[PDB]
Amino acid sequence: GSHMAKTVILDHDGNKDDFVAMILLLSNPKKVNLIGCICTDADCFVENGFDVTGKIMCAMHRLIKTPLFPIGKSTATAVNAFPTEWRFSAKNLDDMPFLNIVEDVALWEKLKPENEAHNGQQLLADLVMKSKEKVTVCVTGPLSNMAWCIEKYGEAFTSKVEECVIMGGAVDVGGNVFLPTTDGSAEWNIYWDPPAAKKVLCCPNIRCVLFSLDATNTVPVRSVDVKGFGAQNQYLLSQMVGTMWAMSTHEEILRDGDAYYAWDALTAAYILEPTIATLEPVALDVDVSKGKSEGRTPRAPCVHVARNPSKQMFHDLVFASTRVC
Amino acid sequence: GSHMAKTVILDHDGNKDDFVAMILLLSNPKKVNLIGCICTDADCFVENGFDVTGKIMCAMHRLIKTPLFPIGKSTATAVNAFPTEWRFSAKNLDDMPFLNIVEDVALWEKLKPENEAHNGQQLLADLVMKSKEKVTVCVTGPLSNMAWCIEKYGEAFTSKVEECVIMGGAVDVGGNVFLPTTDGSAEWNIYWDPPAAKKVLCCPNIRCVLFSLDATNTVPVRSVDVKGFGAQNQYLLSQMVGTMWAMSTHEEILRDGDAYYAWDALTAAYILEPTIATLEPVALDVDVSKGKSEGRTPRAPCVHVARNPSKQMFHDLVFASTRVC
Ligand SMILES: Nc1ncnc2c(CN3C[C@H](O)[C@H](O)[C@H]3CO)c[nH]c12
Ligand SMILES: Nc1ncnc2c(CN3C[C@H](O)[C@H](O)[C@H]3CO)c[nH]c12
Ligand SMILES: [Ca+2]
Ligand SMILES: [Ca+2]
Ligand code: NI
Ligand code: NI
Ligand code: NI
Ligand code: NI
Ligand code: NI
Ligand code: NI
Ligand code: NI
Ligand code: NI
Repeated sequence: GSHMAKTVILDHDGNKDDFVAMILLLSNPKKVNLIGCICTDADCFVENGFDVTGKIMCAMHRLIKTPLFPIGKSTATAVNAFPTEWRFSAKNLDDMPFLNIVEDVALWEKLKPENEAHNGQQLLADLVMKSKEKVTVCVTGPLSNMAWCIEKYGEAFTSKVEECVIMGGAVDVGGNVFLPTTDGSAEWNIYWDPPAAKKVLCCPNIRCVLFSLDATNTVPVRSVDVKGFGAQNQYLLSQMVGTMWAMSTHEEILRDGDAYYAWDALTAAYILEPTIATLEPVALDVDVSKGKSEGRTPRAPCVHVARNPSKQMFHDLVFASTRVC
Repeated sequence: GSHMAKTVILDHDGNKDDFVAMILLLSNPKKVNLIGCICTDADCFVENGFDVTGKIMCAMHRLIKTPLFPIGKSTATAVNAFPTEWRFSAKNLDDMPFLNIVEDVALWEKLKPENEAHNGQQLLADLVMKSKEKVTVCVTGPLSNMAWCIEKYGEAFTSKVEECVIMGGAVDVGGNVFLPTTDGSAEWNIYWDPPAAKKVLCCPNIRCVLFSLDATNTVPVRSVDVKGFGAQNQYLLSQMVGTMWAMSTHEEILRDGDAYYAWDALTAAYILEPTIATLEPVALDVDVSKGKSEGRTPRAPCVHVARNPSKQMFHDLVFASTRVC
C-alpha cells in the first residue's frame, strides 16, 4: 500500500543533469524499479551518453544489486541541434575516475554488444508494451522517442503508460534558447524537435506532468550547495553527483544569472516524491514554425504543469540518495 | 648525493594543468621541498585559484605530512586577459567533492587569513631571497611576478635562483593564441604580459629552462590515458588529477586537434626528472608590439629550450605520483 516500487523508464539525452536524474531513480529501488534507459543524440554525443549510462548501471549493480536493464541508443535526429560545447559533457564523464573502476568497465564491456543491437525508439515501445504493470516514462531529453512510439503504436502504447514526467518547455516565464534566429521564448528540449513535442504534449491519451522552466528555475546549481558533497566524498554516488554539479557551478556567473539548473534531477525527484510540487492543468500551443518563436510552449488541458517546487525537499532527497553508495 | 630535495616555489595561474603540476611537485617530498605558491589572476579568477591551492596543500599535509607553506595572491594585472570561459576552471575545482573534505576545508579556513595578507610578488621575492639554499622557481603562468622581482631587487634576487623552469612560448612551432587581432604565432602565457616575458627570458643573470609548445605538443590530454585513473580511484590524488584531466579530454575534438595539453605538468615533471627532455640553448626576441604577432617568441642564448620530451617517462611519473595518497 506504499511498499511497492513504480516501474520506470528513463528517456534521456546524456547531459550532466540527465545522469543526476538517473542516479536519483536508480539509487532508490524501494520506490523505483528502473527497467530501461534510452539515450538520444541531443545534449550529448550518443556513444558517450550510452557508455555513461551503462557504467552507472554497472556500478550501482555492483554496490547495491539493482538489476541490470536494457539500454538503447535512439536514432532520432535533431531539427535544431544543441550547441556543440554542451554536448561534450558525457565525454568528460566517460573519462572520470569514478566511471572507470576496472570491474565496472569490464561488466559494461560484456553487456555492451547486446545493448548496441537495440534501437532506442523500438526499445521504449517494447518495454512499455510488454511490462506487467503500467510504466512511468521519465523524459529528460527531447520528445522524439515518445512521439515515435505514439505514431507507430497508438493506444497499444499509450494505454500502458502510467504517466509521462517530462522536462521541457516554458509557460509563463522566458525560455533558454538564445540564438540569432530565436526570441528567447523557447526551452531547448522542445526546440530540438518541436513537432515531436507538439505530438506528445497534446496527445489526449497520456497523462503528462511537465517540469518547465517555471518550476526548474527554483533549483539553480550553486557552489554553496555543491560543496556539501565533500562531507560525503566516501560515497561513489556523491563523487558522481558532486562532480557532475561542480562542472556547472560557474555558469550562473558566466551567463549573468542564466544558470545551469537541476532541470532533469527535479523532474526525476517528482517520481520519487510526488508532493514535491503542485500541478496545474494547462492547454499549450507548441510553436512548430521556423520563426523566432520556434519551440515556444505558450498557453493556448494538455499537461499538468509543475508549480512551486520544494527546494528543501529536493535538497534532502539528493543528499540522501547520494549516501546510498 | 641524491637524497636531498630541491627547494621549489610554484608561481602558477590556477588552470587545471597548474594544479596537476602542483600535485606532482608536492606529492614528491623526497625530490621537492615546496616552500611556497604564488597564484596570478591570469588563467583563473585569483580567489578560486588561491582557495584550490590552499585546499590541495591542506589535503596533502593531512595525508602525507608535507609541510604547510605560504601562499600569495599576486596583484599582477593582465595586458591581454585570458578568455573568460577558461578562467572558470578553478571555480569548478573549488566545488569538487575531493576538494571539500570537511577537515581540509577547516584547516584552510584557519590558514587563509595569514595567507590573504601576502602580496604574491613580494612573497616570491622574500621566499627566494631568504631561503637557505638556492631556489628553483617553477613558473606555469605569466612571467609578471618574476619580472617584478627582477626589476625591484636585481642581483639580490637573481643570485638566489637556482633555475627558473617556465611554461611558455612557441619557438619553431605555431602558437595557441587565436583571436581576430592575432596571427596564431604566440603562446598564451607570454601573450598575457609580453613585456614581463621579455624582461625575464633574456635576463642574462638567471638560468631559464623553457617548456614551449615545441615540447608540450608531445603531451595532449586524451581519453585513453585519462581513463587509467579509474584503476587508482581509491587514491585522492588520482581522483584529483583524473578529474582535472577528464574535464579537458574533449578539447582536442572540439578544436580539431588543438588539444588541452599537459603543459604545466610536463614543466613540473622536469624538476622531478631532469632527463625527461634535452635542452637547446636559444636566443629569443620577444614581440612586445601591439600588432598581430604580439607575444611571439621567435628566434633572434636567452633560454634552454626543452626538446624531445619523453611521453613514457611523463606518464609513468604522473601515475606513480597520483598513487602517493
Ligand atoms: N547550459 C546548458 N548546458 C547544457 N545543456 C543545457 C540545456 C538543455 N538541457 C539540459 C538539461 O539536461 C535539460 O534536460 C535541458 C534544459 O533546457 C539547456 N541549457 C543547458
Ligand atoms: N584550452 C585552454 N584552456 C585553458 N587554458 C589554456 C591556455 C593557457 N595555459 C594553460 C596552461 O595552464 C598553460 O600554463 C598555458 C598554455 O598556453 C592555453 N590554452 C588553454
Ligand atoms: Ca536532458
Ligand atoms: Ca598555467
Ligand atoms: Ni505498499
Ligand atoms: Ni550481477
Ligand atoms: Ni534486448
Ligand atoms: Ni544541506
Ligand atoms: Ni643525496
Ligand atoms: Ni599539521
Ligand atoms: Ni607570511
Ligand atoms: Ni599507463
